[PDB]
Amino acid sequence: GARTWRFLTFGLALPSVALCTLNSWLHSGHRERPAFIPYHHLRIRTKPFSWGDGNHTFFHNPRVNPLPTGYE
Amino acid sequence: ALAKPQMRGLLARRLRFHIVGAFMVSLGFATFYKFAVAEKRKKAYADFYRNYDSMKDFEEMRKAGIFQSA
Amino acid sequence: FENRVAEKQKLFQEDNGLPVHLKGGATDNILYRVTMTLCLGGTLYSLYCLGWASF
Amino acid sequence: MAYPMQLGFQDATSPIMEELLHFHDHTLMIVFLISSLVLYIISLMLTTKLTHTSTMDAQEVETIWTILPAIILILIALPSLRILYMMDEINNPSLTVKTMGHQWYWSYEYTDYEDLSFDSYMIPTSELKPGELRLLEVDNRVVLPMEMTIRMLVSSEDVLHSWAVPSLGLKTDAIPGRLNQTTLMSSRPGLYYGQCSEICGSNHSFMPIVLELVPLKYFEKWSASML
Amino acid sequence: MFINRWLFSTNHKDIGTLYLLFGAWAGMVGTALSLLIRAELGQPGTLLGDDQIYNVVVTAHAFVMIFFMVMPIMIGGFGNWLVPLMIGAPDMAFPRMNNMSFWLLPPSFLLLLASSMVEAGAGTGWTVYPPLAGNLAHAGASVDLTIFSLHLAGVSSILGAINFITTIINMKPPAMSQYQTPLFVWSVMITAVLLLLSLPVLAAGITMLLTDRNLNTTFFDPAGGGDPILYQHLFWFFGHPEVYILILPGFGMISHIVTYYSGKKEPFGYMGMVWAMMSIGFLGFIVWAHHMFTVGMDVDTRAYFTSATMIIAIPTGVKVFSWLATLHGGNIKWSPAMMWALGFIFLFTVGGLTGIVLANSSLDIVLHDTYYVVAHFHYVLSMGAVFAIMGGFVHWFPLFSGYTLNDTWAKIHFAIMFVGVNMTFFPQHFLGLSGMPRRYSDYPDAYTMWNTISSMGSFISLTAVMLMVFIIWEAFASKREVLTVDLTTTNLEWLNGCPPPYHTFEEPTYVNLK
Amino acid sequence: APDFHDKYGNAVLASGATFCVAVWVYMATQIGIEWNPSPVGRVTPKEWR
Amino acid sequence: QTHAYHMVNPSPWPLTGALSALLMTSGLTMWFHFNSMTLLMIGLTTNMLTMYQWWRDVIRESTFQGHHTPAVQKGLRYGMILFIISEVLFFTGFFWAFYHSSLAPTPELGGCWPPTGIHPLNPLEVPLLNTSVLLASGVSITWAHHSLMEGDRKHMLQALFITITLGVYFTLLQASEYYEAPFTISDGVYGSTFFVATGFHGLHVIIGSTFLIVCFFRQLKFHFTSNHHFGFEAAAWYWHFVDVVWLFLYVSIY
Amino acid sequence: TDEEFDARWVTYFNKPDIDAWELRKGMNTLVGYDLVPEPKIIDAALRACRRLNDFASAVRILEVVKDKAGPHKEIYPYVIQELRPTLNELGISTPEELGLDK
Amino acid sequence: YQTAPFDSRFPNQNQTRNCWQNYLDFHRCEKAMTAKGGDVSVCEWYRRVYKSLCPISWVSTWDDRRAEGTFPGKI
Amino acid sequence: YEEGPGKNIPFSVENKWRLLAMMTLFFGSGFAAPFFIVRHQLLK
Amino acid sequence: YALPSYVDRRDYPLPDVAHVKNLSASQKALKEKEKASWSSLSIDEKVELYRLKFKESFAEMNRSTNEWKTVVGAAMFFIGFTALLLIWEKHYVYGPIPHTFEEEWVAKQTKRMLDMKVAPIQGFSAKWDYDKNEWK
Amino acid sequence: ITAKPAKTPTSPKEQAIGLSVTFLSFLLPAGWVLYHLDNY
Amino acid sequence: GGGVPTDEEQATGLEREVMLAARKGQDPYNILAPKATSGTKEDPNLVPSITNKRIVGCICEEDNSTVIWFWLHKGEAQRCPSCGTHYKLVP
Ligand code: HEA
Ligand code: HEA
Ligand SMILES: CCCCCCCCCCOCCO[C@H]1O[C@H](CO)[C@@H](O)[C@H](O)[C@@H]1O
Ligand SMILES: CCCCCCCCCCOCCO[C@H]1O[C@H](CO)[C@@H](O)[C@H](O)[C@@H]1O
Ligand SMILES: CCCCCCCCCCOCCO[C@H]1O[C@H](CO)[C@@H](O)[C@H](O)[C@@H]1O
Ligand code: CUA
Ligand SMILES: [O-][O-]
Ligand SMILES: [Cu+2]
Ligand SMILES: [Mg+2]
Ligand code: NA
Ligand code: NA
Ligand SMILES: [Zn+2]
Repeated sequence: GARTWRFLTFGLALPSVALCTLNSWLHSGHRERPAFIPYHHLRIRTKPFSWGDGNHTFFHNPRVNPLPTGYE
Repeated sequence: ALAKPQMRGLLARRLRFHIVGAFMVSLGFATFYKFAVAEKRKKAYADFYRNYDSMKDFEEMRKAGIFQSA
Repeated sequence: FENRVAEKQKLFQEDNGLPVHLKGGATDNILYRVTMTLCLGGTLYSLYCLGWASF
Repeated sequence: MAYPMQLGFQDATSPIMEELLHFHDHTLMIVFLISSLVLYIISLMLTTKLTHTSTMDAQEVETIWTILPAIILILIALPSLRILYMMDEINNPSLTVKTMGHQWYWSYEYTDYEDLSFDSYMIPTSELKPGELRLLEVDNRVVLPMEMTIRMLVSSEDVLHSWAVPSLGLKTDAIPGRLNQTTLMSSRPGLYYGQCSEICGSNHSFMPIVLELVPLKYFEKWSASML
Repeated sequence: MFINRWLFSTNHKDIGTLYLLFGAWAGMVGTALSLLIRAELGQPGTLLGDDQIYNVVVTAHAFVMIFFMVMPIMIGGFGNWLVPLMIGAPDMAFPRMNNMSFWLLPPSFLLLLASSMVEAGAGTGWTVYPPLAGNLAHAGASVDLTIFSLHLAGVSSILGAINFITTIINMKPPAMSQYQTPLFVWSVMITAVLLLLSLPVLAAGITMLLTDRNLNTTFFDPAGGGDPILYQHLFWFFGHPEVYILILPGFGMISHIVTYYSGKKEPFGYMGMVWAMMSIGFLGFIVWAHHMFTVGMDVDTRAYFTSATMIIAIPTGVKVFSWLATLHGGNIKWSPAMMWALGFIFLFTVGGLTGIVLANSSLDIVLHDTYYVVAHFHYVLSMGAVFAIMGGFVHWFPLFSGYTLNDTWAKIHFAIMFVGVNMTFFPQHFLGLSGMPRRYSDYPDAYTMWNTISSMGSFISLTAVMLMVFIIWEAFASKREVLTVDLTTTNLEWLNGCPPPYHTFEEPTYVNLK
Repeated sequence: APDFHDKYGNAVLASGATFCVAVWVYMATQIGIEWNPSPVGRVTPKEWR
Repeated sequence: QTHAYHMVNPSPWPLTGALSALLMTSGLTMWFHFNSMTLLMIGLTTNMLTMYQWWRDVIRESTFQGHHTPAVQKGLRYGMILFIISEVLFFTGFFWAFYHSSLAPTPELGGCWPPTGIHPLNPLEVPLLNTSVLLASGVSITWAHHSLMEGDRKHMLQALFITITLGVYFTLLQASEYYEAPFTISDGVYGSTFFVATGFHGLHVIIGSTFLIVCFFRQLKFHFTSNHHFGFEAAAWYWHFVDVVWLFLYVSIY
Repeated sequence: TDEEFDARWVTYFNKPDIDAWELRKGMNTLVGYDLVPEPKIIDAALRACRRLNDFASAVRILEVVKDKAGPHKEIYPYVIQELRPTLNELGISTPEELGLDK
Repeated sequence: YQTAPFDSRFPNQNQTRNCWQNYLDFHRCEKAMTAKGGDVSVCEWYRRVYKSLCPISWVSTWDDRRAEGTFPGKI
Repeated sequence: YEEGPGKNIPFSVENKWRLLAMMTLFFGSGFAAPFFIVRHQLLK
Repeated sequence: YALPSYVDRRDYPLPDVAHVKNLSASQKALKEKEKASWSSLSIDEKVELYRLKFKESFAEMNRSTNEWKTVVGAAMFFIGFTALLLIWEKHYVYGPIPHTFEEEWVAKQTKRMLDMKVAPIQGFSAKWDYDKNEWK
Repeated sequence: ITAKPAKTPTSPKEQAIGLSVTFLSFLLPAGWVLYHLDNY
Repeated sequence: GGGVPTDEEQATGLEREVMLAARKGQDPYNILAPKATSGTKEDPNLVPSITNKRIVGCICEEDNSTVIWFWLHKGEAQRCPSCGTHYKLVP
């Protein structure tokens, strides 16, 4: 019944989400900017993107995403 | 007085005989291909190579001017 | 909130010969017109872009 | 090469293509067996005033209509798979040659010892010497030793191509980033022609392959002279 | 009333009629393209220009004939018209969604036309393989427009597949089991299952191609660790089932036509015909890599695909033998539709058998990417799918229109087409065996005689197509209204007259369970 | 009561056949189509080098 | 009529939907090649309008007009199942792409997986939270379904609200994960397979959350009965599909 | 067996109050089989026609006997010979005698 | 040395990995030998095999990348 | 809606010559389209 | 369209309705007479009874036709017409073929093909006699 | 199938016109373009 | 808590007609297959209709795949043209 699934929702499901939330917020912060190496299989540009200046990914994050020529 | 002929199963009887014939004709036709074409081809390759001299074949080609390398 | 389904059943079952997409009333006709006008006008614009792009 | 009004395969130049000619004859005989059976039976069904239109019992034929075709498929698959596996058996070649596909020409590399390579373009029709073959001749042929097992490795530097030589039973796709192998063995000297066999753009029709098969001595001589 | 009727339809018959008109218009475009191919090849040399314009034409030919002529006519046209009638249903399950499956096709066709009008067109082959179809070797909009064309046609067919499967499973009379539905209904259901499973995989693959072209993905690009061969697997995972989708409804119509013109109440071996179509549908998903025997796959893989592909001959043979056994003992009526069906049985067999030749990977080395493949597939398409279309169209035109055709004209049409298609394609076997590659705008001089003859056959086929237009006009011009149709007791689609009223089976059939 | 085919059949058949043959032979032989037939038994080889 | 099926009123929505498809696709083409988004925006707008009116009409036909007899309902069940099956096979293609690349890494990658230079997300960090979030939403929607069947308005609404909140949470978490990731869609086939597969899945989360929201508003307006609520069942089946796809992604692609 | 099949069909046509629907159903069923019906079946069918006052159907029944024989030209003359007493007694003319074979 | 022998690790039509592995082994072998004052000329077997098998442009591109610090193979 | 022969179609068959004109525009436009695109392209 | 109807079909010899539904004066009289001995009916009366029930006889419904002549002849006309299109194409669409089709080029090319022994086992050079320097 | 006589019989002349117009609708536009290829 | 309407309370139009007729063991919208009688002339299958004719399909023998279809008219009972079972229209 509904009572069982409500029990599961408040006893198992939401507490699990709460613990994972707590653990992600605590252990978030900001870690290492990876050192840049201009590997030819990464930062692929075969055609400019259709937004921005053509060279920035859609969720480009200046802190951790280098351009083909390196970090900004 | 006319004698009683067979009146039942005439289509089935025609098929029983003609199916055997279909198989014979179709096997004959396929086997004729095998004979006229495949057996002829086996013999033509075995005969061509039986005493084939690759170097003589080469020299003749060379002499006629066909090669870049010789 | 209150259950007003009975009112909506009476409205949508009114014997006025309207097809279902217009049976809500005047607001339906407006939303229909806007929809069809954007579709047809946009289709015209798309043929325009093709003409331009073809050369 | 092909000749006018030709009906079947180009004559075999390699043992493997000989096998394929026989296997094709064997399979085409079966094609003729079945297609003649069907036309004969069609014709039989359509040539009688006798009738039987009530329901017919279908279970009587269940067996022969599936078992005899199964047996015929076996008769095809057995030699088919024998040839498949024979062709795959361990190759010990004496020579490795690479070819790279390009828009629209082939390059060849013979790098077992020396770094020999060159490009091979189609001879334009306006530049053919008397008696030379329209769309087939190249400037620099692929010179190879006859009567030797040769490993040909095939790739591309741009789009797909496919490296084919019908008379030797060869067709290997030229895929950028991949190195595909085939083996080649000619029973005879001569000139053996193929054509690009994957759609590759403007001049797909116009980037042929010419193998020139000669005794080892002349291959070595040519090798050294093309360095 | 015209806009309401023909643009806002929720009626299975009118939607069927729209599909038949669309498909007949597409067939003219595809015939023009076929003539352009054969005009280029009809004498040695260059007629139109280089391989780019030529393969734009070849690629468009294929897309038009497959996605805009065959599929809309068989599934949209005959499926919509006949399926509801054959199970006594009042319409399709989703009669409004059905109209969108129709209306997606003119825009899909407009996209393809746009692809050929911009830049230098999409000269890729209907397979659209990268890297030729990528953004460096086909820079610009053409390939993208082609992809979008396929997405729309894909959505149209997916939605249509959901509609047909739901209709066929849910809307029969309550006493009727699935094994008391006619064979065309089965063929449509099975085709719909194949579409439902296969088109989403195509959609994924062409979406990857779109992202490689525009979002800097590298699914198919070695530089990023991608692989052009991946695209081939995804394409042919769809593409093999696609050819079964093209032929299955034609199998269904052939069973009906053969039965009817043999004077029979039922096809021979109904259960075997159902089993055979289900077997073919299943086997059609486990054979795709016979399109890839020269790409460099492992030997055991090549053995498996050779073997599995040949197995398809067994259930297919059951259907051929069952059609012959339907003829057996018939009161044979040599109608034009009967002629199409007999030509189908024989010529489809020939095409099937050259497919069995090609199933052999070792031999396929030498046949792959030659005209032998082109000969195989045109026997099963131009002399198979198309013969079933023509048969069905002549047979059911009186049901759909209420008018009869001139049977003598229809027989003349058949005879000319028969000569034309055989003259076009039979010599292509020789061109293939002797080494003529696919997708070539010109050929070495040796290949001239067979190319010449082949082109001459294409012109005869043109004459047949032109004549068919005239024959349809003459029927509508003369207005011979149908009077009696025989064998209605086992052909339910006819029982509401010619044409049937807009609404049929408002009162459903009475069938008891006993 | 004789039908279309009783009246016009033999005429359509004879004329059609005659027209078809005449026009195809003319097309094949009189307008410069190069069929490129086999050289075998037809062409005399000539020096090329 | 003396059958139980639904003869639908003639409708413009099929045509507007088909034209919306034309405008979205020609609009993407104009965006990718001619640097303009106008056509695309008009297509998205007409697509949204068509979806709104078409599904509005299905509610009119069912809740308000009574056309969903058991036989019509049974057909909608089949149609939703079949639609889901087609979506599963769409995703299968991306799984195939992922395995093709990852099980045979090419020399350009360093001949290894993950590729040289790629730092994968740790699946025991935000992706585990994502997993808990969608699993919990599968539990809540099940509570919502049982509450509906038992006739319990308040608990249905509460359960359904929780389910939607969780889908929105997933979407926000995934947007953040996308922003924080040190690799991009342009980081070769690693980036391609990861973002396109998870991206289509995120699209489906959005779609399913939207469908649940429609259900929420319909439940607020008393449309559903304790025995007749197929829009809700269809949204729950779609949501379970969204959950199962995530679980495969989690296990496979991370 | 053949004899049991024959006797059922004779019995069918012999039903004194056989109606017109039943006579037609009988004959139309029978001609679907791979056989020319035995004289005693046709005899019984002809006499049903007489009880049903249907001369035309009697003629038609003789035509369908000839038709079912196909290229086996000895079967019709034979059945006619065997039927002559019934033909004479009921005044049933053959299709040939009526010119209906031209 | 005439050409690269059959290698049972690479028995298939796709020879990509055979070229790759031998290019890697040449450089791995040189590093390990030179580190232990060992005989570096032993590694010549690998150089001969990769030179036979690998396209010139692949060897050239990988060489360039090693010089650049962007070669993705582990050596 | 109109029912019966000539009435269940989106085109009129009232007059056979107007029908001929409509059928000819219909089919002839589809046949002609590829030729006109070839023209279009060669003129670039 | 929903009513039982008439057909002439040799496997349905007794159709669902008579050929003539509505009978004149004398036709009803003839039907009444059919109730008495049939020996008392004339040949004409018997034929008339037959033609009230049935439309065509077996012989008539099974007749041969000359349609095959019209079909074959007309097909051949249309096939002939096609050759006119080909002639038109040859004159107005096609330009010159390549120079490699000139007779001298072919003579040269043929010699070179024999010198390289093109298809020497069966297909081409096999048909040339190298000893006698002629075609076999 | 059986049918009523033609409501609006199409005489041989009328068929010759219909056939000619049909064939010309295909042949003239294509022929025009094919003739003029060189000019393009 | 309650608050969710029932079908009894809120079902409408044809859904409601079907539900109400089912409670009374009636099938005006043909959801169920009609049970056969012995099908003799004395005991024909009674075929309801809202007009003066309805199509019958007769599955003559169970697991026949072929169904025999015909128009049943108002008036004298008619017979399946394959098995002869009797049907009578009740308009
Ligand atoms: C259904 C599919 C189909 C059909 C019918 C055809 C029909 C024809 N095709 Fe084919 N063709 C393909 C699909 C088809 N083709 C595909 C898939 C390819 C490969 C593409 C690639 O390589 O990428 C191809 C490639 C191809 C080539 C090879 C190009 C190359 O490799 O360079 C050639 C060459 O002659 C050719 C010619 C023709 C000709 C002369 C016809 C003629 O037989 C056409 C004649 C006309 C008809 C058969 C009737 C048309 C139908 C109607 C008018 C509808 C009528 C409507 C109603 C009754 C409702 N086609
Ligand atoms: C309607 C379309 C259709 C159909 C139904 C088929 C059916 C079959 N096809 Fe074909 N095919 C195509 C259309 C179709 N094909 C196209 C379009 C391509 C090219 C794609 C491209 O590259 O563009 C192609 C390519 C193609 C290839 C790839 C070749 C290459 O590219 O190198 C192969 C290889 O196995 C193949 C095989 C078969 C087989 C075995 C069948 C079987 O289903 C045939 C089974 C039928 C029979 C065998 C006949 C009936 C049987 C009997 C009478 C019983 C007895 C028979 C035996 C015992 C043998 N087809
Ligand atoms: C079939 C229909 C598919 C619909 C596709 C919709 C895609 C809409 C994308 C809109 O993207 C706009 C560009 O946004 C990108 O570039 C902008 C700078 O130019 C940034 O401000 C944004 O943050 C983002 O990185
Ligand atoms: C719906 C399908 C419609 C199909 C229409 C097909 C007609 C296609 C004509 C395609 O034109 C391609 C462009 O070709 C021209 O430009 C190319 C590139 O510069 C050249 O390589 C060619 O020789 C050609 O001159
Ligand atoms: C479930 C899958 C996730 C999909 C979530 C999509 C909804 C989130 C949309 C947010 O889009 C914006 C990305 O924007 C960020 O980076 C962009 C580029 O540097 C910037 O222009 C923006 O200002 C922003 O900083
Ligand atoms: Cu290179 Cu085709
Ligand atoms: O695909 O055959
Ligand atoms: Cu296939
Ligand atoms: Mg290929
Ligand atoms: Na050409
Ligand atoms: Na429920
Ligand atoms: Zn019955």
